[PDB]
Formats: sequence, structure tokens, C-alpha cells
Amino acid sequence: TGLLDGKRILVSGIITDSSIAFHIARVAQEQGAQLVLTGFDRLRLIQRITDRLPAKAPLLELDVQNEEHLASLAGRVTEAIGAGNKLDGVVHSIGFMPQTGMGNPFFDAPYADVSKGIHISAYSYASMAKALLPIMNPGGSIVGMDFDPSRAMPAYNWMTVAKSALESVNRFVAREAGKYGVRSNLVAAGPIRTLEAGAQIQLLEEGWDQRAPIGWNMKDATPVAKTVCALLSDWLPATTGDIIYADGGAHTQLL
Amino acid sequence: TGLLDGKRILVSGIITDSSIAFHIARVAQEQGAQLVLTGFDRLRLIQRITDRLPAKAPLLELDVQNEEHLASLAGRVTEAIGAGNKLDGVVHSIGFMPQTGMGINPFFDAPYADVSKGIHISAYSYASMAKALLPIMNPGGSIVGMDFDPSRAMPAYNWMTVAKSALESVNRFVAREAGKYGVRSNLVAAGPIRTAQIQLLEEGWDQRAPIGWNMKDATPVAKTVCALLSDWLPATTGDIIYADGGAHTQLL
Amino acid sequence: GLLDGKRILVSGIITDSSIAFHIARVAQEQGAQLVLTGFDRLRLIQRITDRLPAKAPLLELDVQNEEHLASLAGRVTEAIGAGNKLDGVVHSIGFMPQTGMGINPFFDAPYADVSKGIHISAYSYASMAKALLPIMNPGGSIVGMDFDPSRAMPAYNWMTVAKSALESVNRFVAREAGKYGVRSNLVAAGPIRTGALGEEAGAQIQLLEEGWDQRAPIGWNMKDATPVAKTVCALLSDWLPATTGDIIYADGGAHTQLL
Amino acid sequence: GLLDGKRILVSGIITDSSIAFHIARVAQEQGAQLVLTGFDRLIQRITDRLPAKAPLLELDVQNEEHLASLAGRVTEAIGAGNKLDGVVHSIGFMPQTGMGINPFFDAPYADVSKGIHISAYSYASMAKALLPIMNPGGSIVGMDFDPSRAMPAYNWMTVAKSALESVNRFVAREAGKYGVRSNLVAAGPIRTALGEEAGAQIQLLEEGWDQRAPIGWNMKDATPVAKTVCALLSDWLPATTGDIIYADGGAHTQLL
Ligand SMILES: NC(=O)c1ccc[n+]([C@@H]2O[C@H](COP(=O)([O-])OP(=O)(O)OC[C@H]3O[C@@H](n4cnc5c(N)ncnc54)[C@H](O)[C@@H]3O)[C@@H](O)[C@H]2O)c1
Ligand SMILES: NC(=O)c1ccc[n+]([C@@H]2O[C@H](COP(=O)([O-])OP(=O)(O)OC[C@H]3O[C@@H](n4cnc5c(N)ncnc54)[C@H](O)[C@@H]3O)[C@@H](O)[C@H]2O)c1
Ligand SMILES: NC(=O)c1ccc[n+]([C@@H]2O[C@H](COP(=O)([O-])OP(=O)(O)OC[C@H]3O[C@@H](n4cnc5c(N)ncnc54)[C@H](O)[C@@H]3O)[C@@H](O)[C@H]2O)c1
Ligand SMILES: NC(=O)c1ccc[n+]([C@@H]2O[C@H](COP(=O)([O-])OP(=O)(O)OC[C@H]3O[C@@H](n4cnc5c(N)ncnc54)[C@H](O)[C@@H]3O)[C@@H](O)[C@H]2O)c1
Ligand SMILES: CC(=O)NCc1ccc(-n2nc(C(N)=O)c(Oc3ccc(Cl)cc3)cc2=O)cc1
Ligand SMILES: CC(=O)NCc1ccc(-n2nc(C(N)=O)c(Oc3ccc(Cl)cc3)cc2=O)cc1
Ligand SMILES: CC(=O)NCc1ccc(-n2nc(C(N)=O)c(Oc3ccc(Cl)cc3)cc2=O)cc1
Ligand SMILES: CC(=O)NCc1ccc(-n2nc(C(N)=O)c(Oc3ccc(Cl)cc3)cc2=O)cc1
Ligand SMILES: [Mg+2]
Ligand SMILES: [Mg+2]
Repeated sequence: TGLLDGKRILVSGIITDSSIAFHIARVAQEQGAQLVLTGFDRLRLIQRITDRLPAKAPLLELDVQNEEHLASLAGRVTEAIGAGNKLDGVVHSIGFMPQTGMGNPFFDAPYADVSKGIHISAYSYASMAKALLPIMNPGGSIVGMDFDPSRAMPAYNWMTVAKSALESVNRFVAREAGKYGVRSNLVAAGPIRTLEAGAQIQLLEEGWDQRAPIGWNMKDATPVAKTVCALLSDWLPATTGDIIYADGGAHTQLL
Repeated sequence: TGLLDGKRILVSGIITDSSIAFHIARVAQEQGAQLVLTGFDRLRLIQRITDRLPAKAPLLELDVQNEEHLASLAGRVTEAIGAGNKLDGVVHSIGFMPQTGMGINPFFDAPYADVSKGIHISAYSYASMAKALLPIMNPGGSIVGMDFDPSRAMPAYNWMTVAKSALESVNRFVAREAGKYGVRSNLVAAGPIRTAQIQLLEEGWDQRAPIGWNMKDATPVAKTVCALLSDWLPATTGDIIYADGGAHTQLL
Repeated sequence: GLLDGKRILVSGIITDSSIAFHIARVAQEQGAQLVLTGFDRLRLIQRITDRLPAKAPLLELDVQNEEHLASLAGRVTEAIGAGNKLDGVVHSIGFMPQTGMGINPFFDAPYADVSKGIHISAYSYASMAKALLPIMNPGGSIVGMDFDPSRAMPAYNWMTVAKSALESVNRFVAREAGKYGVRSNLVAAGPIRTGALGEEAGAQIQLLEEGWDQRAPIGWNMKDATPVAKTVCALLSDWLPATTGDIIYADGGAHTQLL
Repeated sequence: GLLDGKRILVSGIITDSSIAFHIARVAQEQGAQLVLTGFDRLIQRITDRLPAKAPLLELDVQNEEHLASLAGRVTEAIGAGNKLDGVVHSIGFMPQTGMGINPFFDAPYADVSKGIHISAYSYASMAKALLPIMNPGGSIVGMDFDPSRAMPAYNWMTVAKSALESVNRFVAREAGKYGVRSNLVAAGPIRTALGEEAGAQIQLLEEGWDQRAPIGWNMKDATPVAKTVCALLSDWLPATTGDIIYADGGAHTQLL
């Protein structure tokens, strides 16, 4: 008797057992969801990781920059869940920005690197929704991972720009998803240890737990995974094109 | 096997069976919560309304402008739930603005005594209720208030919109205090619910909402409040969850 | 000058460190003809306004006094001359008792104190606009002083709530002011100095100030009201003609940076 | 004049209806000395309509060689020993697959990427190239529109503006090191073939704007926008950076 009992949910973005998507997948399975997982590039390695989840789940290859992968995705998911069955949820937990656009001066990132980062981190949220909406049930839910990019910060540079673009994409995806009776939302998380940039990240994370009224544990992805599962559930049925902040309330406090 | 099984939750704001608080109370009981209800002034009238709920719940008097009611509130709740027991949730679904400050009356013609009363009941009372009830709340607890998006001005709602802007700010400070108790504080910003300026506001809502908006149905709002009362949004505080069909995310 | 020939009312001078004193000074240097309003200590205020570069009539205005508001337009008209109207209005008024802003716990502020603070700090922006819009020229401008209340912070407590209410009042005043061809905007300033709190609150406030200069990409000088006064004068001018119901941030860009 | 003696670079003139043409005109009326940049294949015939002579330099923001030589070419135009006091970015582009009648999901990434390169990334490119030749107290201004809420038709151009707002906040961090401000002006729609359906959607967007704006909005008039940009280029908003000034008649502050 789980929060997601009988729901068929696709979860992308597992690379390690520290990945936010690994925790989202774990909590969803504990809550009765039947999963379909998608992995990028290191498929043999991802299968070794996903074996650590509480239940077996089919693993499909998905490189969001690969148009052929996107074109075959719905068909491959239908084969995995059975003809006549559709998805109730989709989790986008994919992000990438080359080291020139993260960590290196903001002005020194070449556009080919920024473009690749925006493709994977923002445009792919629209790509995945385009591919999967035709195989989603009414009352369904699409959830993506974000971080608050409303204010600039050290080091995250072009990845912050990519998140600003992702929040805008999310609002357009909601217009399309609504036609199917599906919601589209992002979860803006606090910093999670998933694996002078070092001094910047340290100062960011320190200021986090201090600014958060309920505190913030950077080593624990469970509160974020639970928030994603709340959006996948039937309990936020009138929320779409929106952002839910799972950050300990830090974005609501100046100091 | 409900979302709020074994949770003790206080729900204020029931006046009719169309009140948002009535639907929040109904959904919370369906989800296994044990409720304590608070009402204002017409307690006999409110008691008859609460008989329509699926389960019996004690009804306590609470006029948020009455300091004596606030001073005795925790003691009265403790008598209702039993000594040694604490609340897991609190729902503030209280609002009021006199006709001079909300409606057809020019924005400039509302006297301050009316605006002040409206702000007292609609915004300051969210702090008053948290002050009174935080000493009797469990860690992991949740305080939820009802709001509407006041980030842009609109016809008619005038000073009530100002009171909601003040309420959003109050919620952010209540979160700082509530965090000391391991308690979250959040608001649910709802679309218009039936509980021709208002008709035009509603039409534009269902049009802007990507998933549409049914003004006659408080259930999606009640479900959202229950999601915040649950253990499923444990890292959200001082925040606003929009149960408005996504209308605030679309220009047109 | 930027404000050559403009008739502008400026409220909120109490000392020569008041933001309104600097706004009045910059406005006069820019050719504006002022009318000043003061509260309670009129003899004291008169001595302060003698430190401004030009003489300006001083009118009494307690924003909690309805008789003062009812007679304001008539008293301004007598000061500027019959047939003349105001081109600008500056609201630089704020008040919150020590129970609502300072060391006192957020929960311990009684409503009579919060209500007085909201009356003076937020509601009076609407009161002043109601009183003065009938004597304002098309192309006119109303400007109020604010601080960013979108996130909670230590100590400012109910004054932060009052500023959240003021931002909302500003959006409604813009709807009314537009009927007269008049703009309404707020300037959100960084902290300006315009042991007493004890070691604990004193350290919290010091961190708030230091953090501001650190976050501001162009820095922030807490001793200097001039960049704020210049911003208010930009809004009083004809150079932001399509901005209304809005907030302009004169804070060194601090609100645009997380750290 | 508001900009007496200031040396200001203005990019983005293509026609005499371009917002940059009006910004350039108002800047010259206010005493500025301009350097203009353009990219097309005869902009000089258009820039000749301005009240004063101004050197015109070629700048394709997707061209790394043009960006690498820009500061040197500007220095040659304004004279050795002189620096810029202002920079105006009034450049935007989104192919018809990403903005217009095309479904949001049907825009291919190569088209969106080109749109983002020109409309958002180039704001950082121009600041990188010109900050080394800017005076303290200088100002960089870019053109934007409010992308906080989704809307019909503008689709990927709205996404590009969301990215541009974020870029501006990072440019402000870099510009601050030089004592230079970086801000955007978010304008309402300006009139600078779609069919009945999209034509009606755009008409509703326009009508809605003038009705929401407490002071109204004249879509045929770029002058209020040009004036706002000149206010940011001036010394009168000295403590504003990484920010957005709305020259939209106050429409963004009103729901209805
Ligand atoms: N870790 C945090 O602090 C944090 C905070 C907020 C948001 N987020 C976001 O959460 C998401 C997941 O991050 P994480 O911390 O779990 O890191 P992670 O490295 O474990 O996950 C990123 C995932 O993106 C995948 N990916 C990269 N390129 C891809 C491509 N072309 N096609 C498909 N998948 C691709 C990787 O394989 C990986 O599984 C990201 O969007 C990230 O920005 C993370
Ligand atoms: N109805 C909507 O469209 C809508 C939309 C968004 C938010 N809200 C908010 O939700 C809340 C509930 O509103 P509703 O629509 O259920 O209307 P309602 O009239 O049914 O409920 C308002 C409640 O406030 C109570 N109240 C008034 N004065 C009080 C006092 N002195 N002490 C204690 N309680 C007092 C009333 O008794 C009543 O129960 C309000 O804050 C309202 O602003 C309503
Ligand atoms: N750091 C700062 O100082 C700071 C930052 C941002 C915004 N502001 C705001 O700027 C404004 C002016 O503040 P200041 O720093 O110049 O302080 P101040 O103490 O010099 O000015 C406040 C003014 O309000 C007046 N006032 C109070 N009660 C009044 C009443 N009933 N009727 C009429 N006037 C009344 C006072 O007489 C005084 O002139 C306030 O709104 C304040 O919140 C200040
Ligand atoms: N017109 C409006 O309603 C409106 C509203 C808000 C904001 N804006 C923005 O204002 C800016 C100017 O637009 P406009 O309406 O004046 O239209 P425009 O077509 O006159 O200006 C766009 C300019 O971008 C230039 N450009 C395109 N690709 C370029 C490249 N590779 N290198 C250099 N320059 C390049 C074009 O040559 C042209 O000068 C754009 O950023 C636009 O999004 C326009
Ligand atoms: C190479 C690459 O791009 N890897 C994927 C990846 C990219 C970025 C992140 N990421 N990390 C962190 C972090 N913990 O430092 C991160 O922390 C935050 C940064 C800023 C905010 Cl506001 C909140 C959290 C965000 C984020 O997206 C996580 C994984
Ligand atoms: C007289 C009085 O104050 N009664 C209590 C009360 C006060 C205000 C509301 N209220 N009603 C409505 C409505 N549907 O008309 C209302 O609708 C909205 C108004 C604006 C927005 Cl942004 C969203 C919803 C808000 C609100 O608070 C409901 C009840
Ligand atoms: C007793 C009283 O109400 N006096 C009037 C008055 C009230 C408040 C302020 N005020 N002071 C300060 C300060 N300490 O620098 C102040 O600093 C800031 C606080 C927060 C922010 Cl976000 C920005 C600035 C704000 C403010 O309104 C100034 C004057
Ligand atoms: C072909 C091409 O990309 N030309 C450059 C260009 C790109 C976009 C625009 N542009 N046009 C308009 C318009 N008036 O239709 C425009 O209108 C608005 C759209 C949305 C908002 Cl919120 C405000 C204004 C924005 C914009 O950027 C103008 C020029
Ligand atoms: Mg700094
Ligand atoms: Mg209008």
C-alpha cells in the first residue's frame, strides 16, 4: 500500500548509487511503482548499479543527443511495459556541462561546449516529453531536476544558464503535456554530494544548511527523492509548469 | 492505509460545506488523520456543518483577533487530543477583508481601520496561530496556510491582495521559527473556488491553466494541502505551492 | 538639470542622514522646485532643510492623521501657486516599533504595534497618492522607498512584512495613477547607515551589511545614500517613461547574486 | 545632454525600425559619440539616417575572428587613448522552426542552438571583447522581454530570453571588476503573413498588453524603450547591475 501503487514510471539519469535518480528509483519502488530505467553510454556499469535497487527493472539505452534513440524510445518502452500499457510518470534526472562551462572563467567557455551542455541539460527535457507524451496516461506526471538559477553564483556559471533555460522549457512542456492530461514540473534541489571551484562549492553548501530553516543534509538525497515521488503521485493534481523547492527552505531566506 | 494515518491535525476556517477548510478536513479524514477543528463566532452553525464530515472531530472556538482565545488555544487542543499527545499538522484557512477593501469599492476609499482588521485576520493571524501551536507540535510537523498569488495586481481583490502579499512574507518568518521545532511552514496558492470582474478572472484562469481549472471543485486544493501535511515534501519550508492548474506560469 | 522646472513633493526628512534629505538635495541640484513635508518635529526639520542647497516650503504631514491628508492638496497648491501642479511625489516614510523590528522575537510583536507600522510604512503610500493625484500633471511620477522583502532575514521581521505589503500597494497605486498619466514605482535600496542592539543581534546585522558589499558585483557603500537618491531622481525624470507598478533596485546588484 | 561626451557602441541596427536605431538616435540627441556594429549581406544606408556620423564596424557574433579583433577595431574608430563608456546589445535571432507557428516540439536543436548563440551567449561574447576597453562607471545594456511565463508562438525565443537573463547576471559579476554595470531592458511588443490562427494569437498578446499596462502601451512607438536604455547608459542608475528594467507600460505588474 504505497504512494505510487500500480504506477508505471520511467526514470532516467542513474549513473552511480549516489545519483539522485538512483534514490528516486529506490523510493518509487518502495512505494509500489513499476519502473523502466534509461541509461547513457556506460550501460554494463549502469546495470551493475541498478542491480542494487530493491526490484528488477528493464534498462533501456538513451543518449538524449541521439535522434535515433529518441525516435525509438516510445516503442522500446512499450515493449518493456507491454502493449496496451502506458506510463504514468517520467523522471528527467539528466544534466551535463563541460568543465569549460563549470568549475574556468565564465568568458572562456566556447559555444560548442555551452551548446552541448544546454542540449543535454535543458532541450532534452522537451525531447523526452515529445517522445513519451504519446505513451502517457491522463493524470500522468513529468518531473525534471533543477536548481534555483534566479541569482548568479560562483563556479556553476553556464550550468546555471542551462537551468534558467530548463525552467523556461518546463513552462512550455506544461502547455503540451496539458493536452494529454499530464503535469510537467521541476524539483529545485539543494546541493547533494553525488560526485577556485572547490572553495566556491564549500562556501555554497555551508551557506545552505545555515540558510535552510529546517536544515540541509548534503549527503542525503532521500528528501529530494520523496519530493519527486510526491509530484509523481496523485497528491499535487493541480500543479503544472511549476517548480517545487526541495532545498530546506534556503531559497526563502537571505541569511 | 492513508496518506495521513495516525496524524493529529488542527483545521481552522470551516464556515460552510463549500469552505476550502471543509474539503481539506474531509480529504484529511479520508486519509486517516485525526482532526481538531476551530471555528469563529457562529459555533453552533459550524458544529452542524462539521456533522457533514465523515468522522467526528472536536470543535474549538477561535477568533484570531481575541488574545485570550490564542492564549488558551494550546491547552484547549491538548484537552481535545489528550495529555501527552501533540499535533502533527495545522491548517490556517482564515481570511477576511471588509467590503470597503475588497469588491467594487475604489481601492483609495478603504479606511485604515478596515484594512487593519483584514490584515490582522488574513496575515498576522498566521504568525499568531504558529506562536500558539508550535509548543504543542511534533518534529516533522507541518503548518499550511491558504493563499492566492498576489505578485501582480488585479481588479476588485484590492486590499485582500495586499493582505496576501503580507501573508507570504509572514510565512517566510514563521518558517524560521517553526524550523527550531523541526516543523515546516508553507502556503498553498489556489486558483479561484466558488465558496462580472470575478467571472472574468475565473474565465481567464481556466484558459491560462495548461491542465484547466474547475472553479466549482476544491478537491485538488484540499489534496495539495494534504500533500504538504504528509511526510512527502520534507525539505520544503517558507514556501508557496501553487494549486492553480499552472495558470500563474502562463501569460496567455 | 535632469529635473529642470519640475515641481516635486518630498516627504520623510527627519535628519540630514535621511534618504529623503539626499533625494531632496539631488533633486534641487538637478533644477527641481520642491515642497517638503515633515512629521511632528517641524522646528527641528526646518533647521535640517536649511542645510539643503535651496529654500523650500515645509508642510506638516502626519500620515496617520486624516485631517492632514484631507487638507494636503490645498496646502500644496497654496505653496506652489494656484494653477500649478506637481510633477513628482516622493514617499520616504517608514516606521516599525522596536517590538516589530530589532531584537524582539518575531512572535512577540503585538498587533497594535505591527498595525501602526503597516499604516505608516505601506498604507500611507496609497493615502499620499489619493491626496496628491488630483494635483499631479500627466507624465508625473510617484516614488516610494522599499527594500527587497522577497526573502526573510534576521531582525527586520515585521518591517519586512510591511515592505511586502508596500510592494503590493505600489502595484494598485499604479492602476489608479495611470488614469492621470502618472507612474508609481518603488526604489529597493541596500542598507544605509541613516553596540545598542547587544553582541548577538549586532553580529547578525553586521553580517547582513558585509554580505551586501560581498554580493554586489559593483560593491555597496552603506555610508552613502547618493546612489539611491540618484535612482529616485531617474524615476522622477522623463527617462523611464514606460515603467510603472514596478521596483528598481539600487542595491549594487546584491539581489541578483546568491553569493 | 544625458550622455554628453560618452562613447557608446550600439549593435543591432538592420532597419530604421530596429530598436537599436531608436536607441542610437536618442543617444546622439543626448550628446553621445557612437560606434555602430552590424551584420548583413547595406546597413550604412540605414546608419546614414541617424542625426550624426558614426563609424560602422562589421560584427557577426557567431564569428570568433570578428570578436577577437573587435576591441582593436573599436579603438581605431574612437582614437588611441580613448575607451567606451557604454555598450548596447540589441541582437536577437530565432529560426521560424523555433518561433512562430511551428509546434514547440518540432524545433530541431541545431536551429534552437543557433538562436541561443546569437540571442543569449553573444551577450557574454560582446562583454568579453569590450570590457577591456571600457571606462569605470561604464554600462552594458541588452534587450530582453519578460520570459518568466510561457506564451503562444515565441516558444524557443522565450527560452533564449530566459537564458539571456541568466547570462546578464553572470556578465554583471565580470563587469563589476571593471566598475561597469550590466543590465537588460525588458520591453513590451514593438512593431519593428502568419495566417488567421497565429495572427489572432499575436493580436490578443498586443491588445492584452495595452489593457494590462496602467499607462497603456503603444506598440508603434520604440522611443520609450530607447529612452529607458539611455537612462541605463547614463550616470543616473549607478547602483543597478545584473538587473532587468521593464519598459513595458507596467504590464508585467498586472494580472488583468
Ligand atoms: N547533485 C546536486 O547537487 C544537484 C542539485 C540540484 C539539481 N541537480 C540535477 O539533478 C540531475 C542529476 O544530477 P546528479 O547530481 O544525480 O548527477 P549524476 O551525475 O549522477 O546524474 C547526471 C546524469 O545525466 C546523465 N547524462 C549526461 N549526458 C547524458 C546524455 N547525453 N543522455 C542521457 N543522459 C545523460 C548521466 O549519465 C547521469 O546519469 C542533473 O540535472 C543535476 O543538474 C543536482
Ligand atoms: N475561495 C477562493 O477562491 C480562494 C482562493 C485562494 C485562497 N483562498 C483563501 O482560502 C482561505 C479560506 O477561504 P474560503 O474560500 O474557504 O472562504 P470561507 O469564507 O469559507 O473561509 C474563510 C474563513 O475565515 C474565517 N474567519 C474570519 N474571521 C475570522 C476570525 N476573526 N477568526 C478566525 N477565523 C476567521 C471565517 O469564519 C471562515 O471560516 C482564505 O484565506 C482565502 O483568502 C480562497
Ligand atoms: N538602510 C536604510 O536606511 C533603508 C533601506 C531601504 C529602504 N529604506 C526606507 O527608506 C525610507 C526612509 O528611511 P530612512 O532610512 O531615511 O530613515 P528616516 O528615519 O530618516 O526616515 C523615516 C521618515 O519617516 C517619517 N515618518 C514616520 N512616521 C511618520 C508619520 N506618521 N507621518 C509622516 N512621516 C512619518 C519620519 O519622520 C522620517 O522622516 C523608509 O521607508 C525606509 O524603510 C531605508
Ligand atoms: N520588437 C519587439 O517587440 C521586441 C520586444 C522586446 C525585446 N526585443 C529584442 O530587441 C532586440 C532587437 O530586436 P528588434 O525588434 O529591433 O529587431 P531587429 O530585427 O531590427 O534587430 C535584430 C538585430 O539582430 C541582428 N543580428 C542577428 N544575427 C546577428 C549576428 N549573427 N551577429 C550580429 N547581429 C546579428 C540583426 O542584424 C538585427 O540588427 C532583440 O534582441 C529582440 O528580441 C524586441
Ligand atoms: C559533469 C556534469 O555536468 N555532471 C552532472 C552534474 C552537473 C551538476 C550537478 N550539480 N551539482 C551540484 C553540487 N552538489 O555541487 C549542484 O549544487 C547546487 C548548485 C546551486 C544551487 Cl542554487 C543548488 C545546488 C547543482 C548541480 O546541478 C550535478 C551533476
Ligand atoms: C468577505 C470575506 O473576506 N470572505 C472570506 C473570503 C475572502 C476572499 C476569498 N477569495 N475569493 C476568491 C474568489 N474565488 O472570488 C479568490 O479568488 C482569487 C483571486 C485572485 C487570485 Cl490570484 C486567485 C484566486 C481569492 C480569495 O481569497 C474567499 C473568501
Ligand atoms: C524606527 C523606524 O521605523 N525608523 C525608520 C526606519 C525604519 C527602517 C529603516 N531601515 N533600516 C535599515 C538599516 N538598518 O540599514 C534597512 O536595511 C536593510 C534591511 C534589509 C534589506 Cl533587504 C535592505 C536594507 C532597511 C530599512 O528599512 C530605516 C528607517
Ligand atoms: C527573425 C528574427 O529572429 N528577428 C529578430 C527578432 C526576434 C524577436 C523579436 N521580438 N518580436 C516581438 C514582437 N513584437 O512580435 C516581441 O514581442 C514580445 C513577445 C513577448 C513578450 Cl513577453 C514581450 C514582447 C519580442 C521579440 O523578441 C524581434 C526581432
Ligand atoms: Mg562585491
Ligand atoms: Mg491599460
